[PDB]
Amino acid sequence: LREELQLLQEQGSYVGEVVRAMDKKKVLVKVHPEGKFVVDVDKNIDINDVTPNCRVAL
Amino acid sequence: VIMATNRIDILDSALLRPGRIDRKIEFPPPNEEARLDILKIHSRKMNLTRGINLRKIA
Amino acid sequence: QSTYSRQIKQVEDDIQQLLKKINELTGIKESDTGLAPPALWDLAADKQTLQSEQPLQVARCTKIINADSEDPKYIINVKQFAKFVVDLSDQVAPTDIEEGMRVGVDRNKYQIHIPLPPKIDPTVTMMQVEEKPDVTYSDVGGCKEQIEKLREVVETPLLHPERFVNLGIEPPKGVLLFGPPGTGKTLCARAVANRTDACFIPVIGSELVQKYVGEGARMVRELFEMARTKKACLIFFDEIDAIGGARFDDGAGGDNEVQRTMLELINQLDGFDPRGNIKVLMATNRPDTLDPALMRPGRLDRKIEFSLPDLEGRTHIFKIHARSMSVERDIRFELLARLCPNSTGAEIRSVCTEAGMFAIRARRKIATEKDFLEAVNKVIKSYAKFSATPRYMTYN
Amino acid sequence: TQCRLKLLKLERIKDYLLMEEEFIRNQEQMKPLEEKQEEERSKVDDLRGTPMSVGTLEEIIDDNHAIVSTSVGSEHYVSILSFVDKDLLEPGCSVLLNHKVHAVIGVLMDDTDPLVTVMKVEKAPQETYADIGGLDNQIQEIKESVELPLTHPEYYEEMGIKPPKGVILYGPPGTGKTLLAKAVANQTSATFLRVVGSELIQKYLGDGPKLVRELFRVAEEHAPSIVFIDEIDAIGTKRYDSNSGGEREIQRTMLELLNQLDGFDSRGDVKVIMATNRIETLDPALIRPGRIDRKIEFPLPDEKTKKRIFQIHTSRMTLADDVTLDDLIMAKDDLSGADIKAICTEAGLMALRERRMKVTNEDFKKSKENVLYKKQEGTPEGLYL
Amino acid sequence: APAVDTAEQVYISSLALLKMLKHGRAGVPMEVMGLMLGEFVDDYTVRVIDVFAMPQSGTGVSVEAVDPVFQAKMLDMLKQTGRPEMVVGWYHSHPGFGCWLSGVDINTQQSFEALSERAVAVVVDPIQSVKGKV
Repeated sequence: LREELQLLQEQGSYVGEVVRAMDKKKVLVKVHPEGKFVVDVDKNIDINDVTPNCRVAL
Repeated sequence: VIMATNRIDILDSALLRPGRIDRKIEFPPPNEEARLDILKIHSRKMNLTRGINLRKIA
Repeated sequence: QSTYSRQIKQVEDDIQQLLKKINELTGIKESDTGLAPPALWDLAADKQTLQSEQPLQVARCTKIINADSEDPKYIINVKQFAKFVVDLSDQVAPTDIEEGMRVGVDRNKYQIHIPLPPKIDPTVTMMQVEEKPDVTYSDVGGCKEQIEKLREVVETPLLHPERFVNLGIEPPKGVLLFGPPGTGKTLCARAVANRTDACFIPVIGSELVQKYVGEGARMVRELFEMARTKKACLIFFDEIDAIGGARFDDGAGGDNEVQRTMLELINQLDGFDPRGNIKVLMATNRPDTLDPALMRPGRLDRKIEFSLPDLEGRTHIFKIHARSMSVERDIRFELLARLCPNSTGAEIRSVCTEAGMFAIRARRKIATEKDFLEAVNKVIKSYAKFSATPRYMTYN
Repeated sequence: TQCRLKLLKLERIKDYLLMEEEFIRNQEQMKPLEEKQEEERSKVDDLRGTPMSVGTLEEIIDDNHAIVSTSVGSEHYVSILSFVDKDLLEPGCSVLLNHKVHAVIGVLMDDTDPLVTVMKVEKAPQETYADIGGLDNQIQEIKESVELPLTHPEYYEEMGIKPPKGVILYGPPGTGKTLLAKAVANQTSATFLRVVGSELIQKYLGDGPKLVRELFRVAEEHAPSIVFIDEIDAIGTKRYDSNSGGEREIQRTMLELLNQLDGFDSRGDVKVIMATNRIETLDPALIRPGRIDRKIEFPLPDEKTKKRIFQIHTSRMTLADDVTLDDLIMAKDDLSGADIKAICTEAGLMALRERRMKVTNEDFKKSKENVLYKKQEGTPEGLYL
Repeated sequence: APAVDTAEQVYISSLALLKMLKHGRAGVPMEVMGLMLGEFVDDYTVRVIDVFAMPQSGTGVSVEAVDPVFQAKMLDMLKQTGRPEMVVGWYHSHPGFGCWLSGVDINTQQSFEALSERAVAVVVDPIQSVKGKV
């Protein structure tokens, strides 16, 4: 609980959607009302790990 | 694409076309057998009293 | 071939699956697109991040209002669609910020950093104007009288307004193009545009009418204003039976849509200020199917005749079409022209081309006289017949 | 069967070797890439600033600016600085902007239209060429008219003047007008965009002139190209309302076509292929040449042609070598492609009822007498007419 | 220089910590800044005793806010009380920017550095002082 004080702060977390994955090693996610954003591949994904029309957690 | 309709005179000739339609399935208008079957299934949930015959209704 | 098609179907399926994995996997493999010349630019780029004048936001100046108290006030519309009032540019001229002009304004301070090239005020008018090619007189059949009037009316006053002053009239505000279709009117129109060095802006009437009427009104006004900025121009309204059709309004039909768009155009024709040396050119089947209401004859000026080729008349077009083309012939231009009935120019032009397609069939590579003879007989029948509605009963 | 099989087995195996060899390259094998490119990526991502906010690059100004419209909702006049060149950016594409302060970092990615995705369907006919025989003369013509000016420039250049700009495929269905468009498109491999005519008249008004101009304009950008307009009879036939039927709707769509094909706006060596089952609905101005060029007419199948038309349908099913073709020519003739499809379907239908899972001559024969009668019956017989 | 610049682990007292959080909070989105009074011992120990603040503005941190006049003025008060404090560094609050040092904030830090070689720069988040994590 003491530690939870520190843990809760972030800049939020969303549910987005992958319109398409891209073979450029960056991935295009569109947050539901807000425009498109290109972000890099993470450790937790690459491009065989995200494929078109996948709603995702962000 | 399976189609359903109430009557055969509210259709297009294009749908009625034999080369587009693999099978054609004919239903008569409401019959006594069908009505007996529906009344019986519902009577299990309904209450009854002595001297009811579903056959006269059908 | 039923058993043979399955084998082939399976073999492709397997090879195709494997491909999906290879493509995804390879990628660009953590490379940089910029390469070596952008490295110096990265350092600049960082300085800009610190800076408040970058990034600029594009906007447009909507309206000029003075109640000045710093330096001249303008109301701009931001593209988040909040109106903000900004002030005269940090060092650039006031003569570069105008009504209907684009301006770059700061994202963080909202004052005009630099003005930008004008116009982005309508969305729709920008869409409606399309690409422009040039085709020359060589390619367009005939040197006839019907061809000659198009030049004299359009080319001469715009090229030299001096001639038109000498006579003692103004260069036409309006100009009317008429003649039935399939005669190369658009083709001729492209051809005078190059000579005159007068820019032609093509426009489609079908875009103008829309479900809710009012869009077409703002579009038409905005369109005149743009053209007005251009000097010695033509606004050529092609294929219009909206701004081109019958005068009548049903009052529950698509006819409402036509009538608003026409009505603004009448206001534009006269102008808020007159339009000496500005031509709008309008194409109609004939001037009797055009409004007596949109046609207010002094302004429209000359009506340029184009008419359906005659038997003599088609003899003339056919030499131009043939000569332009590369063809080896023995038979003559007049014979084949008389061979055709009175119908349209378009069948007779297609003969010249069809003789080339028969050459590939024939197993030549260029035409011959026999291909030519074959082309008249099929072409006259084909295009004319097997068309048109089989009713003219119960219409308005 | 056995002759094919050794090569088939080898092709699948050659492809396996190809897949497996990729894995060793990405994981272990490096020589120019090394640890070095990994670091180049990290270094570029951190300077570049993740998240990158998408923009679209409309045009580039050579002075170190570009005009970008950010996809969030409000547009920005950015600088072209940081990991890209003016020429490296390309028009009508999606670009990366630094999130903190927008300068255009660069183009990795391309932007596809929303429109094109729906329209598009893949090129290849399900009936292989030289087995859409039957009016075999006619099949050749389309290959000459749409496919050839794009495939072979030699004849055109010597011939001179304007090339073709379309074909119109018309006449009774079943003579395979769709299969033909797909063949030429397959061969050239020109982007095949496909729209049904009924999309031209929908509830909203002016959607017809709108869709058709956008479709063409998109074909010119993705050029060379084949636009297929499938079954343009609907224009008059359909109405969701009074405004959607009637003259305004019919004219606007026809008028748009005329300007688009040869008129001022023109088109490139992009061809339009039109399928229509009725040129009664279609005008003399879209049956006019030089925005259609050669028109292809299919007539009713002839007695000899009908046997070749029947073979195609039989090839999609199971291959017959026990159907008597004469009985079909004798019973009905100077009836459509659609009638030969009608004999075939009914045979399949009777076999289905037994749970017979083949068609044979017997299924064709039994069904054939009812189908001929049925053809006449399709059009009203009333009470007794 | 790598041969004499080391980081300054800051010991922040109750009087400074509370002061900074409150001042930023009320001003929002107007940003507040100031000089920090403290003492310097070690070659790395700075205790931040107390703070006073510089002019708030609606653009926030700027060059205009920083003048030697305010500082010089303060120092005269320090003599009069008989407080000894030298200037340890400077502070600011960014509700309108993140913890990253804004382009105007670096400019302001450079001037302050000329006066005290050992100078520290602090981001305060007034907004976060509302919640239970700061």
